[PDB]
Amino acid sequence: GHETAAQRYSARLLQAGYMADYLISGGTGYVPEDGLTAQQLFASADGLTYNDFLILPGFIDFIADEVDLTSALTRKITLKTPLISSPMDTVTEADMAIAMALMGGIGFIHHNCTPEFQANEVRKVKKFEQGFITDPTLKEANAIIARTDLKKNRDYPLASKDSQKQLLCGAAVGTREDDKYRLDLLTQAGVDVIVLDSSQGNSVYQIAMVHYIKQKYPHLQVIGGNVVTAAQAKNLIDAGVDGLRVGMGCGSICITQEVMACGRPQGTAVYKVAEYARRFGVPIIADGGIQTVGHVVKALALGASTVMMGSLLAATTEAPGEYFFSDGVRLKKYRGMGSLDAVKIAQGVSGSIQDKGSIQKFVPYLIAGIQHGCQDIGARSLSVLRSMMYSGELKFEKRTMSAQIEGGVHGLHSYTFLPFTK
Amino acid sequence: GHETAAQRYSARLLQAGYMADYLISGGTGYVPEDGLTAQQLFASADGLTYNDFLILPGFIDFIADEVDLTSALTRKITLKTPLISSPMDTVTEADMAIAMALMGGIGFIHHNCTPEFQANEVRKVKKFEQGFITDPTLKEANAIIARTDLKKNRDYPLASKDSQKQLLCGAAVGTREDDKYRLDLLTQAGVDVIVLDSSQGNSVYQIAMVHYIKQKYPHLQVIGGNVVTAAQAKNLIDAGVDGLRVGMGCGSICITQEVMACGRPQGTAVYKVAEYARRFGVPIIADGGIQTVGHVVKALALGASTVMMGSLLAATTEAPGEYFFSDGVRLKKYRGMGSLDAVKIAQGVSGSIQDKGSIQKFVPYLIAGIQHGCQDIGARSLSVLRSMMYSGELKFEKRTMSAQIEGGVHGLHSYTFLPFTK
Amino acid sequence: GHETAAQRYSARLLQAGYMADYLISGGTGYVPEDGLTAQQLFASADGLTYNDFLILPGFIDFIADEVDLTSALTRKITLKTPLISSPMDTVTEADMAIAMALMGGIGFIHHNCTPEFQANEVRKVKKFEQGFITDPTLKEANAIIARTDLKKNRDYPLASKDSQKQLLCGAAVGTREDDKYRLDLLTQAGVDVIVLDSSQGNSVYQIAMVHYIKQKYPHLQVIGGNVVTAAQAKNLIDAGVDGLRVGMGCGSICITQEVMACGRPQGTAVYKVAEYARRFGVPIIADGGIQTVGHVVKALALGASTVMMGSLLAATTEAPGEYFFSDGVRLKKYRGMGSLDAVKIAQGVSGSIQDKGSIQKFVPYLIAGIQHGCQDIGARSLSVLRSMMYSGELKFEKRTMSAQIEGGVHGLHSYTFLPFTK
Ligand SMILES: NC(=O)c1ccc[n+]([C@@H]2O[C@H](COP(=O)([O-])OP(=O)(O)OC[C@H]3O[C@@H](n4cnc5c(N)ncnc54)[C@H](O)[C@@H]3O)[C@@H](O)[C@H]2O)c1
Ligand SMILES: NC(=O)c1ccc[n+]([C@@H]2O[C@H](COP(=O)([O-])OP(=O)(O)OC[C@H]3O[C@@H](n4cnc5c(N)ncnc54)[C@H](O)[C@@H]3O)[C@@H](O)[C@H]2O)c1
Ligand SMILES: NC(=O)c1ccc[n+]([C@@H]2O[C@H](COP(=O)([O-])OP(=O)(O)OC[C@H]3O[C@@H](n4cnc5c(N)ncnc54)[C@H](O)[C@@H]3O)[C@@H](O)[C@H]2O)c1
Ligand SMILES: Nc1nc2c(ncn2[C@@H]2O[C@H](COP(=O)(O)OP(=O)(O)OP(=O)(O)O)[C@@H](O)[C@H]2O)c(=O)[nH]1
Ligand SMILES: Nc1nc2c(ncn2[C@@H]2O[C@H](COP(=O)(O)OP(=O)(O)OP(=O)(O)O)[C@@H](O)[C@H]2O)c(=O)[nH]1
Ligand SMILES: Nc1nc2c(ncn2[C@@H]2O[C@H](COP(=O)(O)OP(=O)(O)OP(=O)(O)O)[C@@H](O)[C@H]2O)c(=O)[nH]1
Ligand SMILES: Nc1nc2c(ncn2[C@@H]2O[C@H](COP(=O)(O)OP(=O)(O)OP(=O)(O)O)[C@@H](O)[C@H]2O)c(=O)[nH]1
Ligand SMILES: Nc1nc2c(ncn2[C@@H]2O[C@H](COP(=O)(O)OP(=O)(O)OP(=O)(O)O)[C@@H](O)[C@H]2O)c(=O)[nH]1
Ligand SMILES: Nc1nc2c(ncn2[C@@H]2O[C@H](COP(=O)(O)OP(=O)(O)OP(=O)(O)O)[C@@H](O)[C@H]2O)c(=O)[nH]1
Ligand SMILES: O=c1[nH]cnc2c1ncn2[C@@H]1O[C@H](COP(=O)(O)O)[C@@H](O)[C@H]1O
Ligand SMILES: O=c1[nH]cnc2c1ncn2[C@@H]1O[C@H](COP(=O)(O)O)[C@@H](O)[C@H]1O
Ligand SMILES: O=c1[nH]cnc2c1ncn2[C@@H]1O[C@H](COP(=O)(O)O)[C@@H](O)[C@H]1O
Repeated sequence: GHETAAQRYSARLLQAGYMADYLISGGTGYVPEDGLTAQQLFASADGLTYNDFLILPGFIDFIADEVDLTSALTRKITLKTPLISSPMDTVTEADMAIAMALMGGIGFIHHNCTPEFQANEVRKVKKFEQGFITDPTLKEANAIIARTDLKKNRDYPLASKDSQKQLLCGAAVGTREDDKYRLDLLTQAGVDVIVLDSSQGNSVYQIAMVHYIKQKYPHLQVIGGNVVTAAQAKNLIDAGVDGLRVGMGCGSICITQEVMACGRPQGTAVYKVAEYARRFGVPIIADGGIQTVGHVVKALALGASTVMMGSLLAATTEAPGEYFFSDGVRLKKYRGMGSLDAVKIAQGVSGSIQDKGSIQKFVPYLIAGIQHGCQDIGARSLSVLRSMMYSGELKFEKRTMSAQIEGGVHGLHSYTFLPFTK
Repeated sequence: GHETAAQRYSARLLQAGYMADYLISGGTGYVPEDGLTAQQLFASADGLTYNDFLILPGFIDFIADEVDLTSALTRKITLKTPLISSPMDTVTEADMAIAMALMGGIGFIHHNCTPEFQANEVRKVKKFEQGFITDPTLKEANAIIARTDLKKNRDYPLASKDSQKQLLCGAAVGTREDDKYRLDLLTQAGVDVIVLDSSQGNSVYQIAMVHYIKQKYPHLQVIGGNVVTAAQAKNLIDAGVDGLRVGMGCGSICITQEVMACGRPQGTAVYKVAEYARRFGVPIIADGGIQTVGHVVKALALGASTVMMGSLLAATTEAPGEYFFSDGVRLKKYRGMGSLDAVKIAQGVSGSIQDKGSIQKFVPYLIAGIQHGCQDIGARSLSVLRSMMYSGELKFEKRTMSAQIEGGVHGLHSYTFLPFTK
Repeated sequence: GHETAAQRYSARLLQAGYMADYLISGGTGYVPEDGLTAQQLFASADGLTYNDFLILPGFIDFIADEVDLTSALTRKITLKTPLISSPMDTVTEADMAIAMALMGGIGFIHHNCTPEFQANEVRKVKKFEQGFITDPTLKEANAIIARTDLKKNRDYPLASKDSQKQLLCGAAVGTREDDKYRLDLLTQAGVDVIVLDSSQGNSVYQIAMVHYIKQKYPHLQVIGGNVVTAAQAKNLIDAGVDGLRVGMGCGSICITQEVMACGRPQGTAVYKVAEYARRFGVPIIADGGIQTVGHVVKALALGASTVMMGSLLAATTEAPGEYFFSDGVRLKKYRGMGSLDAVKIAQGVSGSIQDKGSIQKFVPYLIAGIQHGCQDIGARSLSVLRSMMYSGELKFEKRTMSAQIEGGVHGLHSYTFLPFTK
């Protein structure tokens, strides 16, 4: 079980020079109560997003580099990094999925393509790094073996690998009858995990699909389609999903709230669905609305096990399509899967995003920002962070609008922002 | 009464393979409580508009195309679509009224014109589609009969018709003595329903008019002029109106709040007047402030039986007047009936709206968006939607300002929005 | 720090036969929230006594006999039992003080007597069990040594002893100038600890006395005379007391509330003064209003380190004075120190109490009742109990009057109560 700020502070005073105190409170230790708990924070029933609150700083007794980012993707899959690339056709094909797996996250390949194309993109990921090449003890390396996989293994210390030392790959499927043929090809191609990709996952079509998959492929991991209430999470956990995607109407390319009136503010949705799903041991993906490393840290602190990004990974070099320069700045398209670009009504807008270079120079920046966020909180790992949140030890503070203005840049005439140097 | 999400989910699990549970709860089923009810939502006494809240998603066991939109306009008139065109001189004359009646709603012809002109515009609507042409068993189709009316029937399966197979038409009148002569001509022209068109309907002039109409034309339907409180709704329901228009100071061309200090935020007004009016079996029109299909779904979920649009139908081809290209885009004028364009003080601003093409290519888009909004809620019809709201099954969530920013488009460089493809 | 119910339950499931769960919550474990915390309980600002609330049951993974009752009397004195006999002339002289010291608590000898008499009663306690009799390695047991003290050791394994193997004794003094000579005699007699014994301890007279004692006898332990607010506790902790007595106007012989309007309900007083005093490492004595072993457990759970009894120890055989049979039942007198039996106004009533036999057959009953109360809470010690209270793990429930009626004996015709059999 996790150690409280007072316990750590006492052990560190005790390692050094600088009875009734133990007998009185028995190692709980007086700390002045300040801020709110997640429970109090969300009792008000305002609709909070990530911008509406702050996390209060804690006690530091470690450096940032030693923060453990190990996360559950599902009941059975673990990642060394909490980051996931979204199953969108402007975000995740084999190159993005390979890159995310190498940096210790995972990518879900999109399904706005033919079944044979998606299965080939999955096979490209599973082929990229190899133990024994059986279709040309594994300790014999230092069927075929090649030193290039030892170089990959050296160069990428966090890489998400299966038992055969191949990269992990996810894929999307819908809830239509012809998705049964996709899933046959994807399970032949060696896919590790599935997302069912509904905008609203609490449906007979999705529940029938979850029961069909758990019957035909009982070793396959399945993640529930998008939910934002505990009542939706109940029926998918009772259908036997191994994880959930959380978020509806948030996400930068989205218009579903203004078209359909359904959705939820993403902070409350992540907190409420995670606080329900933990009772059954089910991990949460927080999906959409992630603009900054502070949104990743907030999503994780509210109980998300992993964070899924669309826009923040769009216009990296590994994202699908090509750059086009049109506005006098280097731009790549980013479309939304319910745009009419991707009666039928649009659920999303098709747009464009400025260039960010490679995933491999940008994900270690998100990792470093998550570690430094966890260090100022006093969390030695992400499991310790969620543990402190559920126990009340972690404190929160609501923001007014003037407070959010004050949390940005003020009356400078001009400024330059450089986020990271190397 | 309607069936609950747990009842529907249980029947669906029961149609298939996948005792104490029934004996304990009597089939109610456990659903984790999440969100607010309309009652809790409006207990806070903040002034909520449609932008200030969301509807939480439900349980889906049907496709969107089978959502029933049948609505009550008054105690005795039913429409197959909840949409009404507003009685403004830049919105509703015979062409708009014909188009709305044909797509399954109704139009109220404006009164900023002579009594003889308004009666001629009403007669143009009542003539457009005919059964027995008596002024050149009806199943004789397959005293004159024309096949063009059979074609009209074939092409418009939701047309709002009277017993004689003619389109429904509404008209406006004021509460002056000379409005008694208008109403003689309009009832000779065959008008089906009246609106009394006040800014503030709770007046002796209006109550005297409602009593005069119900005395002279006892078969005529009358809709009360604008109200925003239950105390105003009481005196008009007691005078014997068959419906109410709800909204004061909202509506895109309006300035009444800044000029007069009177009004109400339209969400609260629709909820509070509809909650009162249902006790007497009186339908509500939600009038003004409708910018999106999500505003229509929200207005209907709060208890409105029908929704009346000005701006959203302005600059369609059937809207009065001509296009004029002035700002480098095709524009039509949209004036507000208390603008000085239409001491005398302005209640509204005269302005301009961009072209949208025909009502007949734009109303099936609003219908499709209402159906998809009701599908994500779990409502098989609009009646079921309002039933779930009054019974607490439907849940709501308030939005902060950062939450409404998150419900729009985020840090895209640029975006294109196409609302519908066909 | 203490281990939580979820942590203990998980280790006990783990010792036996009957991953994402650890990665999600960091071992905190889901437990459904129920009841109130001490903080919430006292936020209401009602005046709660011990009868107004209950402690909610926890998780058991130990037997009662292994509950540790070790307690702090002051910053430097520890007792193996949390029970103290009150400094009243119908309760504590040498025989009661010897008996309490032998069963593992302590007695404070009363000051309603000459200084020489009080010093002789203190000397009688310090003489009773001896190590080296120097006024006729100590491992020499197996300058005089007697086997009777070895037998005393054998028979009383919880006796409160000093370094010289003598029983601990406390004494009372007032805050008058003539108490300076009294305290010189008590420190010659070998007293271990002092109580300053006031109705209202927050006075210049008591603060001047605390400063005088800490100057002249810097190794002597001093407990501050009675307080019921954090503002009173501040000035005595700042004067340098080593403990506080908490309670004003409670206590069975008391009338101070009806005479003076001052006091506090004893539950709130114990909670609020203990919550303040823990910030400085100062133990609390809960003083008066103890009628049942459940009052002792409640006082200790609210943050009291020890509990002081008057009435519950009155009319034991070791209590001062002689028995009488005036009402057919066997009785002793029990007087209150501000009664006029003990213009001047009474603060207390002089009365009578029924016989209970010896301290040595009645204190092991209070010990067994405290252990069984801590077992149902799931507290392995009193330190762990207070730790669970300050950390929110321990839950409370308020009682209505009908609830208190239901917590007693109901519609029986008659009943017999035997509290303990051996
Ligand atoms: N998370 C969001 O906020 C959000 C919102 C809108 C769209 N999207 C994305 O856009 C894409 C499309 O989402 P979607 O929800 O429109 O796809 P969808 O296929 O789940 O839903 C489209 C329609 O088809 C229906 N449907 C689904 N399976 C069916 C079946 N077997 N039989 C009959 N009807 C069936 C649905 O109920 C719905 O009316 C996905 O990539 C999704 O992630 C996401
Ligand atoms: N819903 C709104 O928020 C809103 C606000 C302002 C105007 N409007 C619209 O503008 C138009 C004008 O509305 P209006 O209310 O100003 O017109 P109105 O003629 O009803 O009211 C104008 C004034 O005349 C008075 N009046 C009405 N009947 C009278 C009678 N018989 N004898 C004496 N005085 C009488 C009214 O009390 C008011 O002082 C309408 O189309 C209306 O729908 C709407
Ligand atoms: N805890 C209670 O609820 C409570 C209430 C009343 C009495 N008592 C008990 O009864 C006994 C008497 O208590 P008490 O408070 O009346 O005794 P006390 O001597 O402390 O107070 C009596 C009066 O003398 C004053 N006084 C004290 N020291 C003084 C000094 N040096 N110079 C001048 N004035 C001084 C006090 O302020 C008060 O007015 C004690 O045993 C006490 O514990 C307890
Ligand atoms: N040789 C080989 N490599 C494979 C195959 N499938 C996957 N790989 C991967 O290909 C990667 C590249 O290895 P290299 O050492 O660069 O192979 P190479 O030098 O290009 O081999 P040549 O094609 O013979 O020139 C390794 O990480 C292998 O795991 C396969 O069928 N054959
Ligand atoms: N042939 C081959 N050997 C590998 C590969 N990955 C790891 N190994 C070897 O198998 C052993 C695995 O230990 P690690 O490399 O520490 O852990 P890992 O999880 O397998 O891989 P990394 O996450 O890349 O460190 C080492 O001897 C590796 O060199 C791979 O892709 N191909
Ligand atoms: N013929 C006729 N049609 C009417 C009259 N009043 C309304 N209508 C409508 O006119 C519509 C058009 O019918 P068409 O078949 O196009 O009539 P048409 O071919 O223009 O008739 P002609 O004028 O003889 O050329 C039908 O939907 C009728 O309901 C009327 O007095 N006479
Ligand atoms: N001459 C004529 N016959 C009609 C008209 N509308 C309906 N009918 C006929 O009268 C019957 C009505 O059929 P329906 O279409 O099912 O009922 P409806 O609601 O009036 O019309 P729809 O909206 O088209 O469904 C049918 O026998 C039609 O042929 C009309 O406008 N003109
Ligand atoms: N011998 C002795 N024992 C003392 C003295 N003060 C206290 N005691 C206690 O008295 C007890 C000794 O009891 P006994 O051995 O029976 O001595 P006694 O009570 O004097 O009985 P007799 O010797 O028979 O008169 C021990 O517990 C001592 O601690 C003292 O001055 N002398
Ligand atoms: N002569 C004498 N020896 C004692 C006395 N009390 C303890 N001792 C001795 O000193 C040691 C105390 O051991 P313990 O009995 O375990 O601990 P304690 O706190 O002193 O006393 P207990 O409560 O009996 O445990 C032992 O070696 C005893 O023999 C006493 O009262 N008189
Ligand atoms: O058309 C759409 N409408 C609504 N949400 C979408 C659509 N397409 C994708 N999404 C969601 O948007 C998320 C990306 O959000 P972003 O990272 O903030 O840009 C994805 O992971 C999907 O869950
Ligand atoms: O001059 C005016 N001032 C205030 N409200 C008006 C005026 N003229 C019309 N309205 C209202 O505005 C509604 C249209 O609102 P809109 O659809 O949001 O533009 C109409 O249906 C009337 O109820
Ligand atoms: O005369 C008095 N008036 C008020 N309180 C008293 C008086 N004498 C003693 N006390 C307090 O009463 C406590 C005993 O309470 P009891 O055990 O409930 O009877 C003592 O420990 C004192 O703190």
